[PDB]
Amino acid sequence: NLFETSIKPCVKLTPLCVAMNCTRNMTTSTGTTDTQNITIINDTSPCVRADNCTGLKEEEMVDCQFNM
Amino acid sequence: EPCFREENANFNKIFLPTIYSIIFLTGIVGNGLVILVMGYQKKLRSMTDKYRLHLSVADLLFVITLPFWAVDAVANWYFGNFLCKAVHVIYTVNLYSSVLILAFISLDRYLAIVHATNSQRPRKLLAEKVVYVGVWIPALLLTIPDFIFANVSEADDRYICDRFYPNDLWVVVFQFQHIMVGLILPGIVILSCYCIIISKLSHSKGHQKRKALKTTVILILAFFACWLPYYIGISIDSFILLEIIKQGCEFENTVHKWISITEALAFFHCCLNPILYAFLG
Repeated sequence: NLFETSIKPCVKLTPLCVAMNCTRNMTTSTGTTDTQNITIINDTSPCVRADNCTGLKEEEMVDCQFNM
Repeated sequence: EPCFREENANFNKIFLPTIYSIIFLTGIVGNGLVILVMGYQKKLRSMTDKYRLHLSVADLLFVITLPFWAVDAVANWYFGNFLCKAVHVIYTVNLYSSVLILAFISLDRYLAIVHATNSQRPRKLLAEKVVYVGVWIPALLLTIPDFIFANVSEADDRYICDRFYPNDLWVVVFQFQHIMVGLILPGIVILSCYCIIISKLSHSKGHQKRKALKTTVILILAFFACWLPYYIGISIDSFILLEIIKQGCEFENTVHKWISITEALAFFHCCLNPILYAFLG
């Protein structure tokens, strides 16, 4: 109840399968060679502060249209 | 990179006030001597001299206020907002109007050599009535943004008098329009003027006579030689602020130090009218 009342969702969803047409926008980013060297990265590293440091991939987002 | 930084190098912190002070005193002495021998005495002879009076007046109202920059190069601007606004607008009007009248004397020599017969009243027209509307009026209407945006700022410790803009693209819009009105279009206008001057002077090699062009030639060559590295520096700073030539932070810091020393070198452009007058060249 605290979770539902504190942060209100913009969209509330109930279980019902609805047919819809969806397009696939492929966010393709090529990875380089995997480096196995250890890097104990702390908060004082230069990559975290610029927020340009190597993290997770960009997952492919999907746009869908539906009439309800 | 973690971040970017501001840092003035230690050598120019003493070197810039020396150049500023020497050009200050030779500017006030030369401009004062020129105005006292010419404007107060009305002892001028040719039509070029009135343009030299205008150069001296604009040079004065640059050079007496240049010691405020000599202070603020090493110290903090605890003077005021209005003083910073005033020194910036007068720096820009004396950067513009000198090039404007330097184009005007090239036009005057163009009118002198080829239209030597069918223009006498146009000389006094373009030396008396056209000058006010075509020199100071454009150089004042181009200086609205440093009247209306200029302000002082306390950024951390430092009281800074410096040209401040809402975003980065206004800076490169100013810099591109600045180089194109300060060097480029006077470049083509003056270059065409002297090209036609020598092209029709070559028709009269049997009658050389005057050779009074040499004063203006030495003036335009020295002025462009003083101001050109400042223009290429601000072009490089514009190109790095369009982020097309990115290499690193310390390259742009060296660009900043280059800008400081080349503006200091470009301030030599003050004492070219009175030194050439004293040499009678």
